[PDB]
Amino acid sequence: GFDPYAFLTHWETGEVSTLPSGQTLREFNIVAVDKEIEIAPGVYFPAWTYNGQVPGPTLRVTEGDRVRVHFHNAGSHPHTIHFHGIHPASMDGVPGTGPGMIYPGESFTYEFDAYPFGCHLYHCHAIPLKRHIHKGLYGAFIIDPDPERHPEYQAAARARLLGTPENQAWQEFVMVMNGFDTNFDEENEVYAVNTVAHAYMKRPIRIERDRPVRIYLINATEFDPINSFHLHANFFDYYDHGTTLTPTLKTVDTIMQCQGQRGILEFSFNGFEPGLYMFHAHQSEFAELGWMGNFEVIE
Amino acid sequence: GFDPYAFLTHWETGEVSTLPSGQTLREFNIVAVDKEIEIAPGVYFPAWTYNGQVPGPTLRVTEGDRVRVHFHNAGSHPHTIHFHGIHPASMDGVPGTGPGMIYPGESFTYEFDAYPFGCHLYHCHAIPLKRHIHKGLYGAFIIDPDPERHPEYQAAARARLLGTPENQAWQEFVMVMNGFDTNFDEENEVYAVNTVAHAYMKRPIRIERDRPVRIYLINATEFDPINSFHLHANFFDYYDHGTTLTPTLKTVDTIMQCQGQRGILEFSFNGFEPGLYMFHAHQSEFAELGWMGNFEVIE
Amino acid sequence: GFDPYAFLTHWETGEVSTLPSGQTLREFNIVAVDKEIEIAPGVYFPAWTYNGQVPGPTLRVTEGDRVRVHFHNAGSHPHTIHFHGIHPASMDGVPGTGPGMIYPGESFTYEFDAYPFGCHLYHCHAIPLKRHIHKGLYGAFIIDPDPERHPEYQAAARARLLGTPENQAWQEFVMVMNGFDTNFDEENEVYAVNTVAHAYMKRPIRIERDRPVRIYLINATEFDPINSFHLHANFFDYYDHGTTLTPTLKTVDTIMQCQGQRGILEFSFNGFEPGLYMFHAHQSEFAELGWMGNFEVIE
Amino acid sequence: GFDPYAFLTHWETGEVSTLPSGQTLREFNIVAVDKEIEIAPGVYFPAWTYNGQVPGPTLRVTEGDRVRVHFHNAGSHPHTIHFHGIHPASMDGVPGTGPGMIYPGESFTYEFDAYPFGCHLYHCHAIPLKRHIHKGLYGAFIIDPDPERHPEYQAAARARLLGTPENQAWQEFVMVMNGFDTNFDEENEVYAVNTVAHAYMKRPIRIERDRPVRIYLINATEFDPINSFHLHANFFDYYDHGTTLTPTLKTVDTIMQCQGQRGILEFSFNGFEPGLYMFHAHQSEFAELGWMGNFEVIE
Amino acid sequence: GFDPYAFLTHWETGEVSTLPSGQTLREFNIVAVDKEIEIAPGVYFPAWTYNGQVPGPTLRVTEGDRVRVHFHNAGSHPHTIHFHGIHPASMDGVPGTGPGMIYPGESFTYEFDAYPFGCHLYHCHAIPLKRHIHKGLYGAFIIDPDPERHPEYQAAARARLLGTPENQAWQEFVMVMNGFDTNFDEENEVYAVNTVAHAYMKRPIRIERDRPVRIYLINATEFDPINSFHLHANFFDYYDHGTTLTPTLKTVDTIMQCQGQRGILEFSFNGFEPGLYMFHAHQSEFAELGWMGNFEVIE
Amino acid sequence: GFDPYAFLTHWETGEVSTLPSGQTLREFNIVAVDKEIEIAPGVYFPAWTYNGQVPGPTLRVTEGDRVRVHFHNAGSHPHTIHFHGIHPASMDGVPGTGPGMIYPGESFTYEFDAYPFGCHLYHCHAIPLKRHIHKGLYGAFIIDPDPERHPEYQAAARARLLGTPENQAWQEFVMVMNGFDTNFDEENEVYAVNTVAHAYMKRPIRIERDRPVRIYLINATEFDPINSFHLHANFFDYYDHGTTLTPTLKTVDTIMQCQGQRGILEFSFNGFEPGLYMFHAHQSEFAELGWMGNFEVIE
Ligand SMILES: [Cu+2]
Ligand SMILES: [Cu+2]
Ligand SMILES: [Cu+2]
Ligand SMILES: [Cu+2]
Ligand SMILES: [Cu+2]
Ligand SMILES: [Cu+2]
Ligand SMILES: [Cu+2]
Ligand SMILES: [Cu+2]
Ligand SMILES: [Cu+2]
Ligand SMILES: [Cu+2]
Ligand SMILES: [Cu+2]
Ligand SMILES: [Cu+2]
Ligand SMILES: [Mg+2]
Ligand SMILES: [Mg+2]
Ligand SMILES: [Mg+2]
Ligand SMILES: [Mg+2]
Ligand SMILES: [Mg+2]
Ligand SMILES: [Mg+2]
Repeated sequence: GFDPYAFLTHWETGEVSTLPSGQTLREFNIVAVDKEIEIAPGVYFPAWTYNGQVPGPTLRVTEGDRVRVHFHNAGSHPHTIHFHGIHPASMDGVPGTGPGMIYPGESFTYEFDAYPFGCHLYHCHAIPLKRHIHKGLYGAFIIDPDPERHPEYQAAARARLLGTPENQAWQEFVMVMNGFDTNFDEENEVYAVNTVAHAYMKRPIRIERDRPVRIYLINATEFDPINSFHLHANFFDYYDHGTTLTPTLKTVDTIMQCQGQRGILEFSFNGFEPGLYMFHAHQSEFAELGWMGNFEVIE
Repeated sequence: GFDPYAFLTHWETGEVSTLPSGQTLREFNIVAVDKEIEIAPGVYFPAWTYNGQVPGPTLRVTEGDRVRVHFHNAGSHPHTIHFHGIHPASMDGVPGTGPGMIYPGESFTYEFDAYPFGCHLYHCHAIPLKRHIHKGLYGAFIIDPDPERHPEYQAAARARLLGTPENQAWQEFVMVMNGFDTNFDEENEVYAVNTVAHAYMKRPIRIERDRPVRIYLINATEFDPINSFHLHANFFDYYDHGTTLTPTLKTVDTIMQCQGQRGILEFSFNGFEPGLYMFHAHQSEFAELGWMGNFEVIE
Repeated sequence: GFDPYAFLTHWETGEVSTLPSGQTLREFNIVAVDKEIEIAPGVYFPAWTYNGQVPGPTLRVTEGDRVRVHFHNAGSHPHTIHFHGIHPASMDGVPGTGPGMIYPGESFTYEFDAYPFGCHLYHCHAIPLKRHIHKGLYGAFIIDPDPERHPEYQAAARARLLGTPENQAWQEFVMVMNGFDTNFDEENEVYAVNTVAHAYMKRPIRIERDRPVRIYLINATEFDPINSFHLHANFFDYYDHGTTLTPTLKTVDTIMQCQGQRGILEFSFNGFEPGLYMFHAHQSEFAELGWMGNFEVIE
Repeated sequence: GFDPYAFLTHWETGEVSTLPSGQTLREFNIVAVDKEIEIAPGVYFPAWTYNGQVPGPTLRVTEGDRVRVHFHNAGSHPHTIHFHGIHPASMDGVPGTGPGMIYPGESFTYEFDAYPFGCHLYHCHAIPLKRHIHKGLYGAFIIDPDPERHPEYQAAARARLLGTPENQAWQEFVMVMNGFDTNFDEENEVYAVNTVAHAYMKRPIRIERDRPVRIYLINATEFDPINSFHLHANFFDYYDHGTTLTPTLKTVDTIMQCQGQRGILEFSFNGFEPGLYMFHAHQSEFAELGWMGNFEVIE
Repeated sequence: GFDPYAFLTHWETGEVSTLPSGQTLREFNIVAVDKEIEIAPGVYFPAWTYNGQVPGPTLRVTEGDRVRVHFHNAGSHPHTIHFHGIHPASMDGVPGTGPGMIYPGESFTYEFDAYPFGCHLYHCHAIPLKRHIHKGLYGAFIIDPDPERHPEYQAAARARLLGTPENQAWQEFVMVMNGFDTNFDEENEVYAVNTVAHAYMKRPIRIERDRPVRIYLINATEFDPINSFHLHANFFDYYDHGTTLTPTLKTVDTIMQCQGQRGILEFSFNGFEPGLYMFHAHQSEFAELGWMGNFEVIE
Repeated sequence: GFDPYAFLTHWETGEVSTLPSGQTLREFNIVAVDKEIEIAPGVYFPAWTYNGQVPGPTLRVTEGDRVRVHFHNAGSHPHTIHFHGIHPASMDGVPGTGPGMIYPGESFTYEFDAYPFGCHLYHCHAIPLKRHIHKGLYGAFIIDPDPERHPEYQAAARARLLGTPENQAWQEFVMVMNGFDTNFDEENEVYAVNTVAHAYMKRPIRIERDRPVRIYLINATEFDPINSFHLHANFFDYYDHGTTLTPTLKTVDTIMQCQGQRGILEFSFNGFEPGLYMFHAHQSEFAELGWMGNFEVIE
C-alpha cells in the first residue's frame, strides 16, 4: 500500500478543535500493527508499523498547539512512541516512566504542548532499543513556527507555516533516510529515502524551477553510525534540527547526521538548465543499495 | 574502587601557589599504574590508569594559570600525557619530541600556561596509539575562562569559573563516553558514560529543576568512529570544545562527536514535571550495552 | 612518480585567456589513465587516475571564471568527472544525463562558471560509485573568492586570492585524506594524507613561525564513514566547505568530515617553540596505518 | 597473593632432621588447591596450584638427602607430583603405578634420595597431561651438589651449595618460563617468567655488578614447542639440566628449551656501565606478551 | 601386518660377501610399494612404504663396509632414497642429480662406502618433499664403528658392534618418532614411536635390570618443528647423531630433535625397583595422542 | 638491487684508522630506509632496511677493535640497532635506555669494543619487537678472533682472521635464514637463505673441492620457532655462536637454531665426486617455499 511519491508531500495535521482555554488542539490516531512492507518489488520485509506504513505518518502541527496522540497497540510485542520534543517525563514513551510500554491490546494518549518549533521525529523506545526502531517504528514530527511569536523573523516563520501564501510558494518535501537488514544480522542490506530503494530514480521528483525547495531530512537508519545527503550541481542552506530561523550552515552541498539527528535543507534551482539533478548519500555503498534519487527540474 | 557517582562532580584543582611573577601556579601529581577496574559487577578490565582510576582525574584550572603536571610511570609499559591544549612541542606528550615516552620508573613535569579556555582532555600517546587509549589512559581537562579577559561576556565567564556565586547556581557534571573491548579484538563489548555500564540507571543523577545544568562531555571511545548524546523530553545548547561563550548550536537534543571531540551542554528542567528523564547514545547498540542514564528531576 | 611533498603547494590554474564577453577563461586538460601508484615503498596499488597521479591535479580558479575541462578517457573502463560546484545538469558528470559516462577513447568538455567560492573537489561518478572513487579518481577544486564581489570582507577575500601580496603572506597547503583497500575486500589497509602513508613523518612540512597557515582539507576516504584532523598543541578556525569568509567553528583542535565533505583550516604557530607539531586522524587506527604527519615549525 | 619479586630468591629447604642411619632428611608439605592467580593486574586465571602459588614452591636440597614430600589433594580433580629426578617407579607420580593419582581428600608421601645434582622440576602428571600442567601444577626442584663427593670440582660444588661463604658471593635467581591460555583454546595469550607478565619491567631485578649471577631456568610453557632466553649486552655459560659442574655451552647469549628442559646460566656484569640490561625470549611474540624483564646493574 | 614389538630389535644386516679388494660388501633389496598401514586398531593410513612397512627396514652395517641398496619402485609416484651419510652426489637420492627420481617400474642401485659411524636414517626426497616423507618413506640406518679404526675408544666401539660379546650385554632398541595427518591438512592427528600409537603402553618393553640400555632415536615427524624424549625416574647420556664415542650431553632426562636429527641414548636401570618406567614426548599433546610408552623393568 | 650471490662473500670492514691509544678503529655508516625488496621475481615486499638491503650489511671486525656505527634514520618509523655482543646498556639499541629509539631524521653513533669473538648479528629492537625484525632490519656481525690473544689455538684463530694466508685457503660464506609474511598475518609465505627464494638453486654456489668451507649461519626467521640446516652427502662441525675455537658439535649433518641463534659450520668436499650437493632446512615446508640451495663442487 505504501506510496513513496505521495508520502513526500503528505502532512497529517490531525482533527483540529479549540480547547476551553482557546488553545488549538490537534488529535491523531496511531495504531501499531505488524505488517509486510515492500522495500523493492518482491523484497518483503516483516515490519512493525505505525498505521500500516513505514515511515509512520508525518505529523505536522504549529508551535503552541496542544497535541493528543491516541496510541493503540494492535501488534504482538509491547511498543511505545518516544517523541523528540519537549514533554513531561510521563509522556516520554520509555519503559521506565508513566504507563511504560503499551502492551498488545492496550491504549494510551500521549499529550503535550508542541515545543520547540523545528524538524523532529518519533520512534519506538522498547526493549531492545535497536530492534523496534529497525523493524519500522519511526516517523516525522514537524512543528511549524508561530509567526506571532517571532516578530524579528516574521518572513521566515510565515514561509514555514503550512498554508500561508508565502508557504505555498515553497516546494516542501519530507525525506526519512532508512535501511533494512533483511537477514537480521545487524547490517543493512537495503538503504533508501522513504523506504523504497531507488524510488526517486524510477520516478524523479518534479521541481518547478522558479520556486524554492525545502526538505525536512531525518536520519532513522539503524546499525550504521551516520548517513548523509549530497545535492548535485547546487548548494543548500542547512538548519540543524530546524530549531532556528537562520541557517546553521550556509552554502554547503554535503551534510551528515547520526541517527536521531535531522534538519531542514533549503535551496533553489532558479535559473538552472532543465534536467535531472541527483541527490544521494555520500557513503557510496548506501547510494548503490538504494539511497539515490533524482530531482526533475522543469522550466 | 572507582565511584562513578562521586566522579560526576569531582574537580581536581591542584596545589595552588603564586610564582614570583605573580602568576597563579597549579601543581598536579599523576602516576600511571596498571590496575584492574570494574566496568560492571563481576566484569574486570585490566586497565592502564592515571592515579588508579578510569577516567583519570578531572583537572580544572583557570585560563592563564601556569600548570605543572608531575608525571611518574609506575607501570610496565612506556606512557605519556598528551594534553588537548596550547603548549610547546617538547611538552606535547608524543614519542618523538621532548623527553619522548616516559618509561617505567621515570618522571617528567609537563608545564604550560592554561590556554585556550574551554572543555578539553588528555590521554596517552604511545605506541600503538589505540592500545594505550583503550586501556584507560584518558581524562578530562577543563580550563575555566578568566572573566577579567572577557568584558563583553562577563556573565557567561563568571557562570563557568569554579566557586563563583554565579557558578554555584549551576549544576555541573563531567561525562566521559568510553568503551571497553574485553576480549581485545578491537570491538567494544561494553559502553558507558564514566566507565560503569548503566551506572546512572541503577542510581539516577539528581537535578534540582529550578537550577540550570551544564555537562562537560568528552568522547574517549576507541574503535567506533562516533559517539552521541540524546537528551529526552528537552533541548540543550551546545558549545563545541567549550571554546566560545556563545553556543555553537542552539536548541538541539542529539549531538555527535568523534573521539577527541568534546564540548559543553547547557539546559534547564525548570517547570518540568518531576520524573526520570533519560540520556543516552543515539547509537542504539551503545545504549543497550551500558551508555544509558537517567536524570531524576525533583521539585 | 607521485611527489606528495610537491603536491602540497601545487596549484593548477590553467591556460588563461579572455572570452569575447570580457570574462576570464581557464582551460584544463584531464586524461583518465590506468597506472600503478606507490602508497608506501614496495606497496603498489592499481589505480585509475586523472593525469597519472592520485589525488588528481588540484585545480584552482577565481569565482566567476569560465572553466573548461577537456576530459579524455585513455583508460579501460568508462569514467566521468563529477564536480562539487554549481553547473548545469548536462555537465554534472553522472551516467544518466548529458553525454553520460565517457568510454575508452571518447572525449568531452565540461564547461561552467566557477561558483560558489570555497573549497571543493571532483571525482568519478560511474558504475559502481564506490569502485571508481576508491581506485583513485578524485582531486581538489578550489574557487578563490573575487574580492570585488565581497566588499564587506575584502581583506579575507584578498588573503585567499592566489597571487595577491596578502595571499603570499599565507602558507597554503592542500591535503586530501584518502585510503587504500589493497586486497579489494572493501576495507582500507592503508590510510594517508596525500596518498603516501606517513609521508610527512619521513619528511615534515616546514612552517615559518611568523606567517599564518591555511589548509584546504578534503575527505576522499571510501568505505569508512568519517575521517578527522587533530592538530597537536594548537587550535585552528574551521570553514566548512570554505564557502563563508568567516569561520564556521572558532578555536577547535579536532574536526571530522564524512566523504565528500571538506573545508579550510586556519591557524598560526606565531610565538611557539620551534620543533615538531604532529597532525593526524583522531581515529587511532587510521593514524597508525599512515594518516599522521608532522609540521616542523622553524624560527 | 603471589609475589614474583620474593619468588626469585626464595628457597624452601624443608624441616631438616637426621635419620637413625645418620642420613639427612628433608620434609616438605605440599597441598594441591584450586585458586585464582593474577597474571596481570585485572587478569584472573583459574589455577590448580601447589601451596596456593604458581609456580609451586621452589624446593632445594642437597645431593644424597632423603626427601619426603607429604602430598595432600585439597582440590576438585585428581592430581600427582611427578619429579624430574631419580626415584622408584612407585614414587614417579603417574597414574599407572604406586598409589596412582591422588584423589580429592587423599594423601601420599613421595620419598626418595636426592639424585642427581642439578636443576630440576616437578609437575602434575594426570589425565589429560597438558591440562594439569597448564593449569599451574609445576615448580622448581634444585639439588645442590655435595662437595665431598666431587673432589676434582670442590670450588664449583661449593659455589652452588646453599649457605656456603662461596655460595653467598653469588647472586642466585630461579626463573620459570610459563604461559597461560585464558580462553582455553590451547594457545597461550600471556607469557611470563614467574607468572606475572612484564613483572621485571615494572620492577627490574637489582644486580651488584661486582658479584656473579646464576639463574636456575626452567621451561614450563605448554602448547608452544620451545621457549628461550636472550641476555642483552652480555654472554653467559650454560649448564644443561645443571647436571655437570663444567658448562655445556661456553659464551652464548641465546639458548632454547622445550618444555621440561631446564638448566643453569652463569654470567657476570663486572666492569659494566650501570644501567638496565634486558632479558627476554627470542620468540618475539612471547616477549611482547609479557616474557621480558630488566636487570638493573648497579655500582 | 606391521609388528612394532619385533621392529624394536630387528636389524637388517644384508646379504654379505667379499669384494675382490677384500672389502666387505652388504647388499639390500628395497621396494617402494603403496600399502595400507594400521596406526591404531581401526585407523588405516594410506602409506607409501619401503618393503611394506613404516618405518622402513632398519639397515645396520659396519663403518667401511661397501653398501649396495637395489631400489625398485613398485608404487604409483616417483620416489628416491636419500641417505643421511657420506656418498657421491650421484647417489644422493634427489631429483636433480644422477638418475634423478625413480619412476614406477624403474630400478637403481645406490652404492657407497658406509661412513661415518653413528646413528643415521634414510627417506624419500621427491616432489613435494614433505608429502613423500609424511606418507611413510623413512627408516633407520645405523653404522657401527669399526673397533680397529678407533684404538683409543676400543671398548666403546666394541659395545656398539653388532654381535660382539660386549654388544650382547647391551639391550639395544630402535625408536622412530613419527606422526600421521589422517585428514591430510598438514597437521598430525596421531603421534607414536614406531608408528602404532600407545603400542608400548598396551605392551611395555621388558628391560632386565642388570644390563644397560641403548636407544637409537630418530625424529621423522613431519609438520611439527620438534619432537622430544623424556625418561621417567632416571637419566641418560645422549650422543648427538651417534657420531662420537663419548657423549654429547651427560646426565639428562629430556632431549629434543628437529626432523632429521637423531642420536643414541644410553642409560641403566641397575639397582632400580622393578615396575613400569614411562617414556614419552615432553610435548604433552603428542604424548596424549600416542607417543607414550612404558619400560617394564624386571629382576 | 640486492644480489644474493655477491652477498654471500661480501664483508664490510669499515673505514679503519688508529685511535690515540693505538687501538684499531673501524667506522660504519648505516641508514635505515623504507624500500621495496624482491624476494622472488615479481614478488615485492615492502621492507624496512639497513642501507637499502635485506639482510643488512655484513659487518666484520677483529676482536679488540673499537667499533663506531653511525646510525641515521631516514625511514618513517622509529628504529634502533641492537647488537648481539658485549657493550654498555646505553649502546644496547632498546627503547628504554640511552638515546632510546632513533626517530626519523635523527642520528646516533653506537660505539663499543668488539667482544667476544664469534658469529653474531644485529637487528632492530623497536615497538613492537616482531614487526621491525620481520620488516627486514637484521644483519650479520662477525668478530674474528685475534690470534695474539689465543696462543693455544693459534692455527684456528689465524684461519678465521680475514686476509691471512691461512684464511685465504678457506672458502667463507655468510647465510642468513629469513622469511616473509607477504599478507601480514604473522605466518611466513616465503622462506630463504639470504632473502631470495631458491636463489642457490637457480645458480648453485661454486665450491673448489680441495679447499675447506666455512659458513656463518644466522637465524633471523620470525614467527616460526626454529629453523635448520641439513647438508646433503657430507657432515660438518658446528661452533655454537662461533664463540669457541673448538667445535661444539663434531660430525653432524643437521642442526637447528631458534631466532637469534647462529654459529659457524666447517666442512670439506675434498675427495668428493664433482656435482651438485644440496643444503636446505629440514622443516620440509620451508625448503619447498624457498630455503633450499645447491653447492656446485668442482674439481
Ligand atoms: Cu516497539
Ligand atoms: Cu530518537
Ligand atoms: Cu601509555
Ligand atoms: Cu587526542
Ligand atoms: Cu570512473
Ligand atoms: Cu561527491
Ligand atoms: Cu593434576
Ligand atoms: Cu616433565
Ligand atoms: Cu617418494
Ligand atoms: Cu633428511
Ligand atoms: Cu625499527
Ligand atoms: Cu637478536
Ligand atoms: Mg543484514
Ligand atoms: Mg571485543
Ligand atoms: Mg582490505
Ligand atoms: Mg588461548
Ligand atoms: Mg590433520
Ligand atoms: Mg602470511
